[PDB]
Amino acid sequence: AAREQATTNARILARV
Amino acid sequence: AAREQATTNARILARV
Amino acid sequence: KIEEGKLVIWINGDKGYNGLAEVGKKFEKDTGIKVTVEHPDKLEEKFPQVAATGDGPDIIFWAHDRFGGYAQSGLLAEITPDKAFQDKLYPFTWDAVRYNGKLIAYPIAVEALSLIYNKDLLPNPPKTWEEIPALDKELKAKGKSALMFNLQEPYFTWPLIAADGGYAFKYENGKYDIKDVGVDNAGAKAGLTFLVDLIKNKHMNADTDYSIAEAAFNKGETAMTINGPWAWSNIDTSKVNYGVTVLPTFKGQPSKPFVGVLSAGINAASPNKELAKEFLENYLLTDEGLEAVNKDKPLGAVALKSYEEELAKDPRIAATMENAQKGEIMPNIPQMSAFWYAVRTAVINAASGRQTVDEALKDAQTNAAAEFAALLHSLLEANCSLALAEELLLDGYSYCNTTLDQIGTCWPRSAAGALVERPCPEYFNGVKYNTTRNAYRECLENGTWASKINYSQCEPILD
Amino acid sequence: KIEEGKLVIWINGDKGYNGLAEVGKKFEKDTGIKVTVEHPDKLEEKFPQVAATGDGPDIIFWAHDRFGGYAQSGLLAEITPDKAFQDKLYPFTWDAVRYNGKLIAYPIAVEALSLIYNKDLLPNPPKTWEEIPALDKELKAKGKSALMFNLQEPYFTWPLIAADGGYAFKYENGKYDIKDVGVDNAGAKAGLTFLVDLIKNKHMNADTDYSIAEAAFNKGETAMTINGPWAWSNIDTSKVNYGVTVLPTFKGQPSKPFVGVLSAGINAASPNKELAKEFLENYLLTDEGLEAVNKDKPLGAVALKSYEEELAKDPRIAATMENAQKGEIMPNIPQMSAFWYAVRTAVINAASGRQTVDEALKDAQTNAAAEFAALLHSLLEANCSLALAEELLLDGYSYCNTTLDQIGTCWPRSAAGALVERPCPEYFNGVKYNTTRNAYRECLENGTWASKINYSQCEPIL
Amino acid sequence: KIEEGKLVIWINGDKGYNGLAEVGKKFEKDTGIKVTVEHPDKLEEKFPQVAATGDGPDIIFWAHDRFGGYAQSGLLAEITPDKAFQDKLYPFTWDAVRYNGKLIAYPIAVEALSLIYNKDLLPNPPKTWEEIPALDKELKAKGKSALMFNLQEPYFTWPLIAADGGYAFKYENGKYDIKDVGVDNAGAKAGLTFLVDLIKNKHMNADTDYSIAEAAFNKGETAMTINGPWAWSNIDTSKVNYGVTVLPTFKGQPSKPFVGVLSAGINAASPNKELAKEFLENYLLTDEGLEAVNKDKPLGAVALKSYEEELAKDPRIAATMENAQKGEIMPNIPQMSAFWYAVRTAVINAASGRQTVDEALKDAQTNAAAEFAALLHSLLEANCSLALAEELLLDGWGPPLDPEGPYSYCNTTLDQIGTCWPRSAAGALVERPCPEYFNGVKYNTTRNAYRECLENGTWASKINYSQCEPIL
Amino acid sequence: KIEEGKLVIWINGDKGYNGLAEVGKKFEKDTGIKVTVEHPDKLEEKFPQVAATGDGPDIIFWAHDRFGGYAQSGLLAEITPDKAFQDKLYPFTWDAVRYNGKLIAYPIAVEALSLIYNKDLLPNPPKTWEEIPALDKELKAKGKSALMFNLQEPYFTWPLIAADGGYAFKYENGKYDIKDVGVDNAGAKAGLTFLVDLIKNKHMNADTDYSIAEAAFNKGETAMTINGPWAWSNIDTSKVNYGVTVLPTFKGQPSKPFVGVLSAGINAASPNKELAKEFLENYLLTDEGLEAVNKDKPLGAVALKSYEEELAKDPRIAATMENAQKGEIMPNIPQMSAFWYAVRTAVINAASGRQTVDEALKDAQTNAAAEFAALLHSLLEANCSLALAEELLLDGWGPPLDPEGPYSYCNTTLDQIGTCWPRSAAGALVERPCPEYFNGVKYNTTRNAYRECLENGTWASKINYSQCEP
Ligand SMILES: OC[C@H]1O[C@H](O[C@H]2[C@H](O)[C@@H](O)[C@@H](O)O[C@@H]2CO)[C@H](O)[C@@H](O)[C@@H]1O
Ligand SMILES: OC[C@H]1O[C@H](O[C@H]2[C@H](O)[C@@H](O)[C@@H](O)O[C@@H]2CO)[C@H](O)[C@@H](O)[C@@H]1O
Ligand SMILES: OC[C@H]1O[C@H](O[C@H]2[C@H](O)[C@@H](O)[C@@H](O)O[C@@H]2CO)[C@H](O)[C@@H](O)[C@@H]1O
Ligand SMILES: OC[C@H]1O[C@H](O[C@H]2[C@H](O)[C@@H](O)[C@@H](O)O[C@@H]2CO)[C@H](O)[C@@H](O)[C@@H]1O
Repeated sequence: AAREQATTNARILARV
Repeated sequence: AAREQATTNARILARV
Repeated sequence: KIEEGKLVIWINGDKGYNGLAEVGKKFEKDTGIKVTVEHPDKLEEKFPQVAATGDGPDIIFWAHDRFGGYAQSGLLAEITPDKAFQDKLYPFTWDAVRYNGKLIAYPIAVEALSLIYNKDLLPNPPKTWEEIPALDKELKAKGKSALMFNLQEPYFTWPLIAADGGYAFKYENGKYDIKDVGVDNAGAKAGLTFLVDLIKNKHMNADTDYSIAEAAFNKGETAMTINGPWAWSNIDTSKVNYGVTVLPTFKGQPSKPFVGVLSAGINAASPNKELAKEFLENYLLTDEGLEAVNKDKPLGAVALKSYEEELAKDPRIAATMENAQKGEIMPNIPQMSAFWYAVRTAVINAASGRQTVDEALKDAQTNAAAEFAALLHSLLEANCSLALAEELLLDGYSYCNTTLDQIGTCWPRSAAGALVERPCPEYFNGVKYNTTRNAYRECLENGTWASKINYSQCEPILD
Repeated sequence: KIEEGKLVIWINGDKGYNGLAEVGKKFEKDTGIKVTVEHPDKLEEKFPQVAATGDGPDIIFWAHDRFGGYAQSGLLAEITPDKAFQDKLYPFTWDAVRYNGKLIAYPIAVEALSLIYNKDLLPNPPKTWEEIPALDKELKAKGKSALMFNLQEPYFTWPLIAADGGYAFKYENGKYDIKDVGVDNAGAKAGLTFLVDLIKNKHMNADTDYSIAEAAFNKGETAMTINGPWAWSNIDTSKVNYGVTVLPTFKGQPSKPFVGVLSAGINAASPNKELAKEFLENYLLTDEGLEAVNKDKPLGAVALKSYEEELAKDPRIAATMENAQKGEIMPNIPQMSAFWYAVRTAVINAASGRQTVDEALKDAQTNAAAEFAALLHSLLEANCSLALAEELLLDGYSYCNTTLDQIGTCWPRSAAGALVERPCPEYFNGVKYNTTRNAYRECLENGTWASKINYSQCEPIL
Repeated sequence: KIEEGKLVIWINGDKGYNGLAEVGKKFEKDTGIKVTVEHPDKLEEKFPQVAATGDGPDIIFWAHDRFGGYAQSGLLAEITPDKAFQDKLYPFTWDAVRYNGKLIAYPIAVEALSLIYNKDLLPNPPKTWEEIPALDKELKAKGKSALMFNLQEPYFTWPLIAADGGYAFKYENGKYDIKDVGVDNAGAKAGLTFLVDLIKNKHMNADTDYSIAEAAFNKGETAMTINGPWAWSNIDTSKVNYGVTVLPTFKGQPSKPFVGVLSAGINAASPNKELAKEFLENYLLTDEGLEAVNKDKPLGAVALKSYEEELAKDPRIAATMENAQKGEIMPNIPQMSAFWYAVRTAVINAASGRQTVDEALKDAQTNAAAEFAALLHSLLEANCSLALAEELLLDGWGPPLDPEGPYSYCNTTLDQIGTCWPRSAAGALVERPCPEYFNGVKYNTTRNAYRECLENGTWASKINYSQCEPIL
Repeated sequence: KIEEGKLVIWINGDKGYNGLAEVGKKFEKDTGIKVTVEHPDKLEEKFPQVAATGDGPDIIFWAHDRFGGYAQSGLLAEITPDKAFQDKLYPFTWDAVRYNGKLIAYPIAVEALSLIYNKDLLPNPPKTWEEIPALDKELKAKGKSALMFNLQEPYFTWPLIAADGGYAFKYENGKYDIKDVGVDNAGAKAGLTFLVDLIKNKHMNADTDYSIAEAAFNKGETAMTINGPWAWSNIDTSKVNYGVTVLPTFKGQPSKPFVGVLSAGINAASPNKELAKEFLENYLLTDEGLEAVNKDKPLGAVALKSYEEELAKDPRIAATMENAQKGEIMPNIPQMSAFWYAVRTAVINAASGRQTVDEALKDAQTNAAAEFAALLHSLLEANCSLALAEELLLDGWGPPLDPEGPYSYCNTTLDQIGTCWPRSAAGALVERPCPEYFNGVKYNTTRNAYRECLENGTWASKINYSQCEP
């Protein structure tokens, strides 16, 4: 999903 | 397209 | 090697070639010059293959859209009709054969697709694409069907794809913008989705091609077909009571057929250019010349003023022109080749279910706009400028300056009098080349690049 | 929000979850701590979705391959077993749950696919994939078929794609090379072509999935299937006289199943980490713990030394291990996610005839190696170097130097003490963002970039 | 895209363009073909920029030196006058418009700089550059000055730089040796040193440009100027009693002006080539055609035999030709463009004191100014190509775009200032920060430039740079 | 990829590395862990190149100034000594290895330059730089020379450049002001002028480097040298009767050497961090461990309290510490790298007469050397990234590639010399023309460099530049 991929990105962006 | 686009290409490479 | 003292003519097998051979017979009685008329398969593809070698027909017949691509490759001879002959033909038909200001073919006739319908099965043909589904359901119950036309050639479905806003190349400021392709917009999607849905819903079959469609209609098995003026002849023989009318609307918008101009171009390699000019001007573009062809297979709206004034009466010709007016004359640019092949693929793939409509038309956009090449090009442009930057930086009188030729080789800054070698490009026009071979270009003693670049050593990589 | 004072456990519906709930029942008697076992659909995809928000199970069960991607996203708690507990399990099972030197899950059992065959229909199962066509012809004449297995999950056809040289990520120098993907080589093409041909020749059906295959086999309708240890239980019930054997060879090469290690990871957001550790170490990883689950659905070769020594006798376990040895342990890297999705698509598309084998596997190659990303990256790298060149040229004392962060933003040369803004990246990990929003990074007073980059304002386009 | 059925003509703003429009007016009466005469700033740099894209004027007017580079780049159409027409013009004027054996333009008139002096302030103009300092001191005491001329265009100081031995490209065996440049020799150094000294000694001002000099001379404030025939018209109006004479010597040697031949070239991309030829041959290159332009601003010694035989009488034309003879016809080779840019920078830098004479001319010899301009430029070119690459990649192979979001964009381009305009939606007004550097000048980057992406998916041709200021 | 279960150690070739290998030999006896001591050329530049890829030594030894940049770049593992261990070493030595409040290396020894002189040729070494010219004239008459020392490393000339007012970064309020650089002030200019003048007047030679100076001093050919404690060992062997004394003053002011603390850092990527710690704490930082290394090449004033109390006696150590006091502990900030590169270029250019003292130091102030290197470098970087782009584009989205070509390639990369190695088939030996420019030196481009793409699709780590000449 483009839903699943966006929220999992949100993690890496909170991280970095 | 494979053999004939190579024919078309040779003409171009000749004039140039 | 074309024969001297005769004329070989190529025209499509759907057109009035026996009529043409009659005009060729009159030419032969008169001049003693044997005229042979042939109709090979895939002639629009064979011509540039064989003509590339100084071979093929003396004259070629096709719709103008391919002729730009031909003239560009230097395959067509420039035609030289006087003022008086130009007045005999409609100005807009000349416009369609003008490439780079040069006239590159003789216009013969204007062709547009129309709705052809069986008056006994359907006395009232639908005004809209949207009624067709329900109409097919009514007819299936009578063991018939509503509509069959060639689904293998993008020419036939185009009118529907264009109806709600799909377009080939955006026209503005007297120029087609080849970076602006309209094959993947909302309109195009809507049009193609309707077609695919007709198929999913079994109102049409994805296998349906020209002969299947023509045979079914002329046998009274299908109520409607989409075809051009050349097809009317066979319907006359079949005795089907047929009408020719305006194409159905889609989303309230008129169907927009790509209008063709049948055209006669002279092979640039032909030793018989005068004979061909004689034949086309004094024999074919006469009322008798045109009438002979039209009586074999109807030409549509002919380019010759004096004969069109007679055909204009025929309500079938009237319908042709109304469909032509709602559509658009085809661009004649070389990129038309790539456009058609991309749309062919999109439609076939979408219809078979190999790809959804969105995937199919995306690829179509990417193909038609040579976007892979634009992207590659700009990389080679970036790289070549970098090569210049490094040179200048390290540097800090008279060289040939860094350039990038139209093949994608970056010629570095070089000394006057140097013969420069670069590896052959890895990719050019959809073909890969052996990069262990070199191209060669001379930097002249006067600090300017030789205009000719030796690319003789660059071989394709093949299977 | 996970509940404090209980344990919620997720495991796959094909595994021994009722056995697990029994171990959970023993835990509850002892500690008074209610243990709930659930089996949601697509759990390996739901977990990272819900865990991302401080929600989901306390413990998660899956093969180790997904766990690297979980640990990377910071969703798994680090596990802390003592020396004595580590000796109780095989070293190679711990290796499979090690990410970045940290242990991120408990190994439970080793799973490999095997050939399962009906001894009454086929007393002598084929030694090679190549005999299967003819074998299917013999059996169609008896109203049966040769072979049915799940064609919807790449896990099952992989053994055959790998047989003649296909591979996921190339291993060498203790590292998986994520730029070297072997999904589109001669071997992979050969393997997938054979599978597609079986289907074209109507020896298999492209629709065939897990339940279709399982039901056909257990009903005596097909002679052979490909499945794991969890499947044997149902065959026992069905009374089919079955064998479990070595997978057939392809072009003389052994089939190479991707070996899994079923593993238990603790949710980083769970407030019940001690309870989970206590459950896994003192209840599940015991002979009684494992036996309870294994008696529901067989685990395969268990990670616990003392219980595996008993299961090792079972020729079905022996077969499992022989197939495991001819295959390869799955990588646990985060890229496994993208690899499986690419291969799923390739196999489905090639099987259905949407794409040829060549087209399908080409697209798989490009997806699995994230080439769109490598290509894009090197453009951003080029561009950021140019921005530096221009600065330096125009220039000709203490700045933060131009860098490119791992998201693809090029931070230009900036003065000490400056808060720098750049537009949000247009593309990141298959997602497009609104570029009219900015990211923010500080250039510290000491001429070094702050390590944290504020990306809080970058929204996806949905 | 040049308009079919009309003629657009570009000529420099200092020449007789209203005269030319009159000839255009006669052409329109006769043929019905509308003739538009324009005079854009920096037209000799604009032409190769716009003509490179099948755009620009039908006919371009400049001195022949720039035409070789134009022809080389394929921007000029080959001209085909018949024998009879060629006999109507002087052979040496055709020589100047010959490139690669092909004729690439029509010669109009020969231009050389001369000394123009005020007869009331100076009855006897100096014979030598060396007497000018003393002469200025005599005149500063009368609230006047000795000499003012354009210090911003190398064309004006060249005669003095060449006098004692400076040269562009060495000519021999019918060829210019592009490896033999005479911009840094003893002679060139001496000439430029004298000029820099006049400035150091406050007999001239480094700032002085074409308007300042012209206004000062025509107002009777300076005794002498250096200019060409086009300048006489405004002096006539100003009623200053002026003479036109031989340029002063330097170290005994004549000043050596670079002689220009004003020429008319046809754009290779023009669809009106026949019309252009008719206009040039049958309307302009006639006594009436030339006289119309000459009465607006004098042309100099015209290329047309029959009309030159009347102008030859004029002692001002006699002076023009004497200076022309002591100078040298300009090369037309493509390298002239880099030569002029190098000498422009050398003169400006030496005059302003940014560099010593030695340093300035050394860089002129190295071609260091052009090379640097070219370094920065190719970085900006590379960068804008990359921006394009990224757009195209994302567009074609990136995740599915917005169904409802727009369809046709203006594509990433770099304008001639160095601003990279990003891919933008049709109808959008796009801002970019003002460039940090342009033509040796730094600007305030916190201000923006503005450009419109038209509704048709093409960029507006005009770019708004009005807000970009230079800060020191 | 560093090997698990052993220790690889990098130290400079001028230090007591055989001493260190003995300590490694004892560690191996006890633990079974093989310890390899290596001494690569330009190790302080090689380490951040190779460590940046999870490669390189387990332990790196250098003076502390380079460690701040390493820790910044994330290449060093934070060290965790306990209270008792920290009490064993001098507090000021721990200060030197502190970066961002974390301890990033183990201090080993304090290093300062001193004047080393030949007692037979000079019984009374000069007190001042100014007397050296006259002194050289007296000695040239005996077929000898006054002074020789390494002119190729800014570390050696710094004491004199700093003497009258030159400084690296201004220190105040507990911080180095990176905006306040004292490389182009009056003092710095005076110092470098004096040095350039010695050369103009033929009392020294621009070419003089570490070997030349050492060999000349140890052979009794020059009366004085400038060097650190590591150099005493070879002098002992050479049997020159030498003294170690205070550096000469300049315009009355003491010479101000930049004091180094030789330090041991653990690679952040090393899988043997515990072994490294054991080795450093329990084997090296002991009287025996230090004594073993010191007996090979003297360390200077060691960081370990108990051993330094024995070395403190030695007047050579006393001189080391006196010079150290008149000097200044080096900053460890990441900008030290650019600072040294700038001062290296300034000294070389001024010494060879390529630039005046004023021009050289102006460029040092401006950081013009490191900026030009960075300009060229980023162009080469951009270019090799583009070549990569093109390969990837063609590979993925280009016409169906060779079904029977090879499958696995070595990818386009740029090595640290600036050569862009193109995409190449596994097993291929690839040629590229020698780079046109490298470190201010031009080469003959018609010769080739060579690199192997290994059968596994990886590049060989070693690149053959042997054929590249100027
Ligand atoms: O289908 C793409 C095709 O369309 C046109 O060809 C037409 C042609 O214009 C008609 O005269 C008739 O023969 O039907 C053809 C459709 O098959 C374009 O002229 C051609 O370029 C293009 O390939
Ligand atoms: O189908 C791709 C899938 O393969 C593996 O999943 C296995 C799992 O390991 C087994 O425990 C069992 O449940 O069968 C699954 C196949 O459905 C990978 O573990 C998984 O990541 C991947 O999606
Ligand atoms: O200053 C360099 C410039 O010199 C010449 O330009 C002259 C032109 O010839 C005259 O017609 C008159 O307009 O003044 C110009 C100087 O402003 C060259 O023709 C030109 O190419 C060159 O750049
Ligand atoms: O020359 C600049 C250089 O000086 C110092 O390096 C010293 C090192 O500290 C000493 O132990 C000895 O080996 O001599 C070296 C000079 O070659 C700095 O520590 C170093 O970072 C700097 O580049």
